[PDB]
Amino acid sequence: MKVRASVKKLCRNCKIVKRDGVIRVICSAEPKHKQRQG
Amino acid sequence: KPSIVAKLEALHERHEEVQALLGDAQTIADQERFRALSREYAQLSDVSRCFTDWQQVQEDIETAQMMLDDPEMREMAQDELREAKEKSEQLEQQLQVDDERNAFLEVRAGTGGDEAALFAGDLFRMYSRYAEARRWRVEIMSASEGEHGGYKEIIAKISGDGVYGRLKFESGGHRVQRVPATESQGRIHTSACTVAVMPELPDAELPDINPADLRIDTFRSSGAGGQHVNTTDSAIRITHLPTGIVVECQDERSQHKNKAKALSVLGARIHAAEMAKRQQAEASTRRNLLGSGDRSDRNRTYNFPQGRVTDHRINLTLYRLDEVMEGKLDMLIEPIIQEHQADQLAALS
Amino acid sequence: FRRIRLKDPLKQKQLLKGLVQLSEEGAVQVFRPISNNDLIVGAVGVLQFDVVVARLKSEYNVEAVYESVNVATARWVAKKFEEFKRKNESQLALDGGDNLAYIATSMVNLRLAQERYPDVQFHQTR
Amino acid sequence: AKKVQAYVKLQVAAGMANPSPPVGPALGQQGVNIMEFCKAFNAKTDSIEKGLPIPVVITVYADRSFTFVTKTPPAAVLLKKAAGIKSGSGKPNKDKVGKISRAQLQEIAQTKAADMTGADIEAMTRSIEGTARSMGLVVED
Amino acid sequence: MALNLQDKQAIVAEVSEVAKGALSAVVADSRGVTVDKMTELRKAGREAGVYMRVVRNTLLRRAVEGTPFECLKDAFVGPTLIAYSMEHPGAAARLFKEFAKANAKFEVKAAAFEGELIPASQIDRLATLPT
RNA sequence: AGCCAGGAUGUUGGCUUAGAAGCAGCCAUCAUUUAAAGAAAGCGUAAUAGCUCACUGGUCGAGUCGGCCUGCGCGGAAGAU
Ligand SMILES: [Mg+2]
Ligand SMILES: [Mg+2]
Ligand SMILES: [Mg+2]
Ligand SMILES: [Zn+2]
Repeated sequence: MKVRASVKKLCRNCKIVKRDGVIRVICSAEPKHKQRQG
Repeated sequence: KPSIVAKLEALHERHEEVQALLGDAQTIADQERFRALSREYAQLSDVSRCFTDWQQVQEDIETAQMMLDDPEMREMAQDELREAKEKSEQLEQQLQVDDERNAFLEVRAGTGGDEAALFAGDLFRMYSRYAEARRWRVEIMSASEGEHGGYKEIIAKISGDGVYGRLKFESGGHRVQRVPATESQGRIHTSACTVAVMPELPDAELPDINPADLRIDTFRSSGAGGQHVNTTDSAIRITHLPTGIVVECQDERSQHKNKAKALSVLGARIHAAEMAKRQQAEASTRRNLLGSGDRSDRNRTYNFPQGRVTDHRINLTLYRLDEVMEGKLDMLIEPIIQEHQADQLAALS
Repeated sequence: FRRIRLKDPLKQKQLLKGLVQLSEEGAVQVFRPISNNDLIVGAVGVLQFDVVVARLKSEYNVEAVYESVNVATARWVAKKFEEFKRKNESQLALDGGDNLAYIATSMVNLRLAQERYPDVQFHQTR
Repeated sequence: AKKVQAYVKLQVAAGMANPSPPVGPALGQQGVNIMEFCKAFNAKTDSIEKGLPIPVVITVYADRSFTFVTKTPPAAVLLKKAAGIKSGSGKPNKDKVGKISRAQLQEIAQTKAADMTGADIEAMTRSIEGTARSMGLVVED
Repeated sequence: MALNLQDKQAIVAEVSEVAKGALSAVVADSRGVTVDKMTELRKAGREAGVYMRVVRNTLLRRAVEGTPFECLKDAFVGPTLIAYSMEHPGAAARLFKEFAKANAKFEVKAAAFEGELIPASQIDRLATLPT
């Protein structure tokens, strides 16, 4: 999990979701890509 | 092939055994060993191929000499012609090999005194003539005169393209036996001169003051300064993390001045700690290369009464001294390079 | 295979005595190369190398730390043998039974050592 | 059809079996024997030439028995002796190393038309001069 | 993708072939292989040459648009992928039946021996070709 | 958008290096059958092998895809009685 002020899609499998008012990135391929904005 | 023949035969045997080693699938399991064998195989292969061809030509030469009732002359003549041609080809193909940078030549007198100076002058003249008949550049850096003759010690810097690869073997001690110029009688005298050849190297300084690897402590000063000095952090101490030098300052009232002065002193110390290390390394290398002039630890000998130059590393004697002293010492260098390269190929255990 | 050497090299005689006796006992064979006289103990498994130092310290008074000489598969052997012996000398050693053995480097580097000769090179002594 | 099971599709110049590192370890970890290629791989090449590089496949079944089939040499080495130069380019755009005319491209086509697909011999030559273009050969008129 | 322009080209080139052609078949080879397909076309073309218009453009309104002249009842091939194959020289040529040997040759899928219907044929094999 | 299938033929590319075979880097980047297929966008080997993607054929049945000008909101945002 990367906590940063600038979250982007890295691979083609990353997705942008909003969960309880917080933006975060999840992809099914590489668990190195999941991020949250903070 | 005086002596290199045995080494090349052993080299061929090594080529055969690595042929065997690269077909087992067990030495293939580990990859460092397989990589090393594959790397070393190529020079083994081509040199061994040439050596086997020369061996076959030689065993052809041996045959047909003990035969009569036929004009053996022309075919053996062409056989020895192609034999010599193949030998020259192998020499030129395996002698060479990198390091081709310019060189520093320092030659100084040893045993003998006022006559070792004269021989040092003669030896330097030889080397300078060799450099000149190569379109190289020679300039003198340091010189100490030898009273009666040439130089007690002369340090020059020879500049070209491939100087070191040829002049690296001229280091050690050189012995001369002759009737000197500083002699009232007709006695023959022995003396020696020490030669050091080193490569020229870059000395790129780095400002090892990276502000990311410093520990800076600020605290109160110690001494007489009244009320101001008590409630103020005006004293600095800087620690260099890798090197370990710690320098501190309380000279001035301002913190910034203390930091500047202490940082400058730290830089000076870290620079001196590098100069005073490379200097000792270079001094040790020059001491271990230079030998010690004692007319008993020498790499080659010159004899003017017999007009003979001999090399003790490879036991090579030639009666062309008068040619060598004029700067034709390329015939004293080629065998050394060839045999050293053969040795370097051998040292692959 | 491993190489054995002690901490006070002034106690070589006791090392030889202990090694020959413990070689009489079980299966710890001893080799001394034709050159540079450095002992090599060849056991059947690893724990022998432990118990040998354990006894050599407990009963005798030598320490004898180990080395890691590379070798595998020693093989025992008129003028027919003599000529090979003088030809290939750096790889021949004496046992503790004063026999002769050919210390190779690897089995692949041993076949070429027997492909060139009419020598039986049987190993298991008589 | 049998796909890649335990084999590799390569081999060195076929004139001699030469159990050298370029060919030895290539089948080293697959087992089999290396010298026995001589009676199976050098007799066939004794027809054509010695030392020319041609490709084969070393299809091996798990029985440790090797079955192999040859084919025409690659155009990379076939456009060397006909081109008259052993070596090749590597800066083809800036400078060229050799010359070649449309006279001899088709003459090597049938020697390679056994499996090289194409509509006709002439169209097969377009691919030949396409590979020749990047090899630094100059088209000669 | 093709815009509205070369869709005409996929028709204009194609329409001229059913006019001068003969008994033609189709094949639903959803899993063919290009090395197999290299032999399929080039063996059948080897007899005369590039006379195969064996293209694969069988959309319900991209191959049917070439039908309204001839093979009218063959227009019912609109469903899943197929492949036309025409012959100008040789009426009722092997092109229907040389797929049958291809069927045994790792092409079990061959659209169930239908072909076109000029003589109003059926789902059956016509292997006749007199010599 | 999903879902089935193909994703190839002469580069074991000279150049380079022990091997660089689509994929370390240096140069070009044509051509065959194509319905499409890069002289290769990514993964994976010592090198191969192997897995995806570019592109295309089929199913389903109609809306879908990014930008520009603008109003208000979200994150970025941690202190001591
Ligand atoms: Mg005061
Ligand atoms: Mg005693
Ligand atoms: Mg805000
Ligand atoms: Zn991702």
